[PDB]
Amino acid sequence: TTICGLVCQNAVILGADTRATEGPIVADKNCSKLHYISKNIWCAGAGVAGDLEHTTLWLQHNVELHRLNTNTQPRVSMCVSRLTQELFKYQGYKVCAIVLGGVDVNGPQLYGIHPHGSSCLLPFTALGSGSLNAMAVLEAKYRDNMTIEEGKNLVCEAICAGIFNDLGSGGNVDICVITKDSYQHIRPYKEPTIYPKGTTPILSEKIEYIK
Amino acid sequence: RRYDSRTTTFSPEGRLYQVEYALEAINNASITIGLITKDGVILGADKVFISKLIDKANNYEKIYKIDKHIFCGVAGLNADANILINQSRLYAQRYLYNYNEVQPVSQLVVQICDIKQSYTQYGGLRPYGVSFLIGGYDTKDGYQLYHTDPSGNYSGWFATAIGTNNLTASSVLKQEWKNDMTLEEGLLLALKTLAKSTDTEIPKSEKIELAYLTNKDGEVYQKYLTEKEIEELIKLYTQK
Amino acid sequence: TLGPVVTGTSVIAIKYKHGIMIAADRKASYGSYAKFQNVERIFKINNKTVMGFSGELADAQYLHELLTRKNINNLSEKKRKEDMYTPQHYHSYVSRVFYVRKNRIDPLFNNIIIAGINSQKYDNNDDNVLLYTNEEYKEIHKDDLYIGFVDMHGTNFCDDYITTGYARYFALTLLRDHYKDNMTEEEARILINECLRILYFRDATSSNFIQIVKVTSKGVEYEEPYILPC
Amino acid sequence: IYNYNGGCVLGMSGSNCVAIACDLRLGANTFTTVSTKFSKIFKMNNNVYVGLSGLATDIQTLYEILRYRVNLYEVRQDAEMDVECFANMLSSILYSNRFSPYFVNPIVVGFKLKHYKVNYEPYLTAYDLIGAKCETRDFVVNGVTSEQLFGMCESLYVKDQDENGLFETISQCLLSALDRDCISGWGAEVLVLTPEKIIKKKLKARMD
Amino acid sequence: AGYDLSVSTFSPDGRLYQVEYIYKSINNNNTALCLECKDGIICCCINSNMDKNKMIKKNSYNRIYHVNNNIIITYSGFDGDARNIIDRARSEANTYYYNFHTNIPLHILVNRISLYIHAYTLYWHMRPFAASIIISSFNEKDKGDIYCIEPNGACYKYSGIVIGKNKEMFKTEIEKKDYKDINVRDAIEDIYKFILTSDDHMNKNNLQNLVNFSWICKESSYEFQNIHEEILTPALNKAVEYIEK
Amino acid sequence: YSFSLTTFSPTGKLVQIEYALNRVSSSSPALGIRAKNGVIIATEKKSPNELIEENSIFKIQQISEHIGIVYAGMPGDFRVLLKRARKEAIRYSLQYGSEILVKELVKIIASIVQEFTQTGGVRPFGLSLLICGVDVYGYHLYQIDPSGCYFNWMATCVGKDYQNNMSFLEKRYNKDIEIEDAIHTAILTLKESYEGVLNEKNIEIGVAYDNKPFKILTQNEIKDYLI
Amino acid sequence: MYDRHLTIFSPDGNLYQIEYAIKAVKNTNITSVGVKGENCAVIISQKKMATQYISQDKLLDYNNITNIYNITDEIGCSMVGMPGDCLSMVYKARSEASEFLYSNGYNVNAETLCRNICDKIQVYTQHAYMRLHACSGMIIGIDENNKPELFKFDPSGFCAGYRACVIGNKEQESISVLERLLEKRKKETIDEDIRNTTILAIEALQTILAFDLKASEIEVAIVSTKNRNFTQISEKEIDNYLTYIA
Amino acid sequence: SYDRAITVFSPDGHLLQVEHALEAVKKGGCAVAIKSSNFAVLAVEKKNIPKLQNPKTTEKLIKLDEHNCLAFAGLNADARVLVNKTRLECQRYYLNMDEPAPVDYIAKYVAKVQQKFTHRGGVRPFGIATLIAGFKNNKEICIYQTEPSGIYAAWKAQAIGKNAKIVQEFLEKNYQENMEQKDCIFLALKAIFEVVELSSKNVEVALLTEKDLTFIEEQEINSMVELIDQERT
Repeated sequence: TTICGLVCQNAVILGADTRATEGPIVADKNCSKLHYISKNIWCAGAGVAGDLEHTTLWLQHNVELHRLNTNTQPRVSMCVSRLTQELFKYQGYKVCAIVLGGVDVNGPQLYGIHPHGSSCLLPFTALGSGSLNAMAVLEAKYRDNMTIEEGKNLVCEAICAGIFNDLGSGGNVDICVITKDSYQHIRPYKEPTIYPKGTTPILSEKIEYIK
Repeated sequence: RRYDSRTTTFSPEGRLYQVEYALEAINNASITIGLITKDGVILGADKVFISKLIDKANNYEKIYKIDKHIFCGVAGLNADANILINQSRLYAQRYLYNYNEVQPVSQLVVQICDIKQSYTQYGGLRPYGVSFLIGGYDTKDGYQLYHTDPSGNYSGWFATAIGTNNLTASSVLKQEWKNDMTLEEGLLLALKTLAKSTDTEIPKSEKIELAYLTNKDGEVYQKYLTEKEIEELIKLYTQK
Repeated sequence: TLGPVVTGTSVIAIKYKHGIMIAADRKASYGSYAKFQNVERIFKINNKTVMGFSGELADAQYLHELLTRKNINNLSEKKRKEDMYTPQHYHSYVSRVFYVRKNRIDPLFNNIIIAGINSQKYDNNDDNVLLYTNEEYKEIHKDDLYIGFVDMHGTNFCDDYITTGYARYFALTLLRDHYKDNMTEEEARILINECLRILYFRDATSSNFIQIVKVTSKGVEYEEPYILPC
Repeated sequence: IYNYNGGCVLGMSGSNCVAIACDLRLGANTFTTVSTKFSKIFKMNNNVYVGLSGLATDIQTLYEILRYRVNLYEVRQDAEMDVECFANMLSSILYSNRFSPYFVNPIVVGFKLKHYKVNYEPYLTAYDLIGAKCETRDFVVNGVTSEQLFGMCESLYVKDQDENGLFETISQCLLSALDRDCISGWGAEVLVLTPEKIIKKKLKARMD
Repeated sequence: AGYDLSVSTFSPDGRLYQVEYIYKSINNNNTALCLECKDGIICCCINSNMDKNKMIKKNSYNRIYHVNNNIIITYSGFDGDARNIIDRARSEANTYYYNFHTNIPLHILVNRISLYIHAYTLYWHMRPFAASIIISSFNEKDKGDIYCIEPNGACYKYSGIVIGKNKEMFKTEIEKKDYKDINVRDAIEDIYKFILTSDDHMNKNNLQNLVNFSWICKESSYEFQNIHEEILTPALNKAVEYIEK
Repeated sequence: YSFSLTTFSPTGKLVQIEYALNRVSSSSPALGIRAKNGVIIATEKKSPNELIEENSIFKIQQISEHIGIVYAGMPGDFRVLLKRARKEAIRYSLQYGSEILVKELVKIIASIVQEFTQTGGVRPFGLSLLICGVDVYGYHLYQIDPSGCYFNWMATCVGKDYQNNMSFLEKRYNKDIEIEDAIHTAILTLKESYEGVLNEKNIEIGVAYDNKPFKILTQNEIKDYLI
Repeated sequence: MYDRHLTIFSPDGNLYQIEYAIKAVKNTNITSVGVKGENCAVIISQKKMATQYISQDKLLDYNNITNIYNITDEIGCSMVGMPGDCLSMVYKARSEASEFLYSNGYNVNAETLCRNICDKIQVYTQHAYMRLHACSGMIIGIDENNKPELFKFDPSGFCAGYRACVIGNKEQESISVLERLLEKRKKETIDEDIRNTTILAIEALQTILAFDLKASEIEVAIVSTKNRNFTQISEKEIDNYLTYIA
Repeated sequence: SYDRAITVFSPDGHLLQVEHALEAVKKGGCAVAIKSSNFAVLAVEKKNIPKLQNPKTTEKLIKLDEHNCLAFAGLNADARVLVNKTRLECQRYYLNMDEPAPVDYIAKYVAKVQQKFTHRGGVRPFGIATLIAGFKNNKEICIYQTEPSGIYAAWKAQAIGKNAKIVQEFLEKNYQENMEQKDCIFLALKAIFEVVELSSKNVEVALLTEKDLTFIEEQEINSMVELIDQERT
């Protein structure tokens, strides 16, 4: 698995691969690591995918309830606080390292969450087995105040560099663009024997028509 | 102490005064009918008319199903009914979880009358102002029908009616009911006793609601009669 | 609670005429680093009682808050000088605390000395007590004095001289060789200086920047720290 | 721990037709079986099926927990329950014992209703022992014999397919997978649900 | 009309009679005065009702307590309820020092005590406290800070206050002159004269075995000290000599 | 110390619940209409002094993307009921991963209201919620009471003069009514009910247009509708 | 019998304990006015003791008396009612603000705090063993959009926004005053409008109360975008403002 | 209320809730019990609406254990609750002692439970009088009685419910020791019908032995009611 995040001109771009492994084999060839927290906050992470799914759903719905109660735009620092308390309370055994990104009233800001409950705002990061391959070319090519197209091209540089290099990462490349108003989720961004009837034998049959 | 309501406390005569007022609340409610038939068990009832803008489609407010093989008719307050419906469904699925077979209706009604008896005895909380006509099928005893009350009393009935004008309905059931009878005859008798209890010569299709439970084809299922089916039944009743 | 990290070395306590004398090096070692060379390791609970320390510093600090605030509660329910709690009271309290923490298995990595004066017929300091801010010495019978000890395991006793740490081999030997009764202040301080010199010359965790405290009729006297003559 | 009561499940999709299949073994001490009827497939709703593979007691306990929750949902809502709702609820139940979990790797196979007439969309997904959901849109495999099934399906899957060809495909994939696993096999059953009907068939497998 | 039977019930006029009854009980109980001076504060308590009890020891009954040996706390009302509130004040000071290693500020302590007393006037089952409390301290920089908590749960800062019996005539003598410029040592004359004047139960013989005293001034190094008899009896003799003339 | 303040009188009738309905009848009215392709909840707010802003007080709220609600009674009761209803929708979505059904939410809030009628040391809720929403099974409109009993309506009114508003809405209503005609009937019904003069900031409207999010109309759109 | 002693509905549908607590708040005869403009929000109250058996004595430090407290650096409040109830209410507000900062990582909004205190007041109303807190109040602050905000709550638990409001006696008569001065204002620098709002608040309290308002006997506070913190203004500066009004 | 005393001593020194439970018992239907030698007879009345009510659902007379049996008079729901409690205690005793529960222990436990609910807060007394029949540990038949107050005693014969004094007066002048089974059933049917309308459908009689409880068939009861009807006339 390979994940990345990036801060750009008044926007945030996340990126991730589309492959999951169940050991040395691959289960899903077109998975979705990117997940929806809010209309202006998204996330993606690496670890135990059940922990990622449950924690992300919990954060999503808690943020929705908080927005409905307060009637104010959701904030990334709040999501960081809930995640850090959640992972610190459960002793770090919930191994789920998450790249958090969003665009609140204080402008775009990307965050990197770790298993033990620590966090750090960064302009760019990458997590997973193929992290290093991606984030090397990120820091090779990263600049301040890009255009959005340059950010997406660099995100395919990172995640397509990690797909070609790392064995634990592969498949399509996901991109999502987060903005103060509206968002975009490009799921397929880049994308780099019949037997005759009666062939098998049987010894029982029972048709049950459905009402 | 000074603001106590004296709920769980005997009368001078040994009645507690609270289940009695609950039963007067039951007697003012809309009537419900119960019948056991060779083909099934029936729980017809009478809608109270709130407004013509109520959704006629669905909105079965009197008869509810606890499981695929158990269903009951309410004869009192609807909120106290519905919380006990939820408890009944919980007990049914809990027994199926524990034992991997459907719960007999006798066990279930014992559980509801036990929990109703608890608030009558323990604590200082008011009793549930609701009486059910619980019915269903099991292999142990077949089609059964019961009559629960706020006191935690239950008793088996081949056919009974509760609520307002229950005396007239029970008189019609005593006059007309037979040991072996068809589902259609039971439905027609349900319309007859509902019309007699409601002080109407011809029952109104919008004012009533019917249901039946049959062990057809070795798989029990419940049917809830729609407006067109009740219209056909009333047409047959007028013809008969 | 789980193991020692920042450790003090040792203390020595001896009773003599006019009171008792307790001494300790001002240093707390972070293993083999010696991070702190100016630390207050001898504490005061009230007049006529002090608390020693050789071990983990966090536990001594926790016991210092407990003991000094027990003294605060004693003052807050005081009406006469005799109502002040004696060193036997505090020594038993620390012994019970160590025993309870042993039974729970959450010990204190310390070896405490509680010592002072268990009598009130010698001074009128406690009738009007002065916590914040602050003649001739009156000779004190050894029976009216008290020195105690508390081990990790809660083991306790009383004697005319008690030491902790590595001083239980060097300084205890020198005391058993040379300790008399009713020695003056000069002889006692000479003996303490000789024992601490022997410790400094053969103990890494010790030092020469010594604190010396006395508990007499005048009360607890924190003298100026001095480097040993060597 | 999954060698003790080794098992396998499988499920494919097609053109208005869906299939699910399993082995009928129940093991004990890995290398000696005790039954040849233990079906890992459990019907749960008129158009939802679930395949539980792993420890047998955990399979049964999870079946009764889900049956309790399901039948509660149809009784309260008074309507048939959806595949996605069951999948999410299953993932929540498997996560609810994140520590000391049920040693079972389940799957879900069924139909998705899109009312407007009505269209039956195939639906398939798989889970870890915690609820690591992953939508797949084609063949889904889970169990100790998962690798052999992954190898068979890509060679043998032909995208959308007729229900007869789907039955041949899934049967050959399962039989070739189970023959290469020693602790999994002893017969098979193949359930091919369609909106009109469901066909349940048992295969003349190498049950020996 | 039934609205005065429980503290949790507001009157039709929006007023808690059950606290007013507590106030009336406090006003009829033994009185206490606590004022400030240049050197420090002196605070007194007049136990007039125990004149009938002749077998009590000399000055054993002392309603003046303290916390941290730098804060006087006293009361005028029920002894037990007061003592419970004193023990709660000790507990809050203990929690503050365990948390922070610093003596609790007095202005926070009165607030916590007022919330503790106020917390019992909103349950039918809990009995509200029958005690009006005075807390005070003194330091050379910030001068005296006398407060008074009440059964209602109201804390106000005072430069002098009297509560209990005869309080109107006591305050009528306290506003007779400004005591901010009068020393702590020579104010004992004034207090002795005022307790002889206002109270109609004490005489020359009752003055040295019923009334309590203490001060927190520079002479005690700004710490609590019950007053020794060699300071009381000169001013007591001069006060009764003045009153006799 | 916990005992039921609410209790059966002779003939029953649940006198505290009757007093709660009396509170509802005196409170400012609310209403809702179910149309062929939408559902409406609408209510009049009292003619405000100039210091109030309508952008702070809201009798119209949203529980989820598709579900709205309006009340008539005590505001704090409505606030706590709204917050707990949001929690119920959230836990259902956490379990089953979908927007909550209207019927399940109505059942749970009815059970909570019954629990507060039954529980000792409390009193019933003095309001009458009116929940509307859209789901897979078409459009719905429901009405909670202090008793904890729910009724399925196609068009209803609550509050002062509710019988007359019910009669007027019965006079002007069709099952196949368009959404705009339903809004117009809501405006005319509340205009007949108020016995005064209306404008923007005096009325508030919420609506769900087909399978789209539940929408609260601004004062500009309501002013457009009033013309 | 006992229909109005507890928090119970009476035969007409009126929890009479609510109005009894509200009139108890009115019986304290302390007035407190709030008002907002653009990028500022001013709050004023009287520096007196409430009405009860104890009277203001000569040896009473009148500076220590204050009906304006604060919850947070950015948020202030003015509670009017019984003293202990007001102190408990500000402590509960401090608790909710501080746990909001802990859980959500950013400082609370005054609207959310008003809703939370209204929910606690609802919990007091719903249950019988909870006596009502006879303490109404105002809260002010500035939100994330850098605009002012003013909210009010009663013992009924009715939280609602405002741009000008008054607590205490003659509120219905006082609504006309605030409307008149606000209409006069409607017919500006970041600092000049602060001055305009402050004179409007002091003039409103003067017209409502109808006496001179000695600066020692009142107290004024403000939050604005220049400072953003709740700072209460000194006596001499208030005296200068009063002389300008004269 | 929750956890407060609702039964209390009156000024005359009587716990008025217990007497109200006794009137609740006295309104409940009658029951009779006899023993002789190595068996016992249990009789309870019956009341059903003809053509509507199901007689099978009635559980006035029951079995608790392999040997113990019980009859009651009063509120049936409280009887069902205490019956389930006693069955639970029977199987609890049989798991901690590995001997079946004797009748004396169960009578003592029923009395203990009824005194417990009479002597605790937040619960009113069980408005039922029970009388338990069973075999002692030494294989001796003994039938016990139990009142709502927690009083219990062993009787050779005794009745409860409506008009219990008249039935008990009748049994005093007709009871004999070591009677036949037919004689005991005859005596019980005479005793219950002193104060009950004469018909076969108004009783449910049964006979307890070491083997099991056996309910008497309708034909024998019809012969017995006809015979005593002939005897009276």
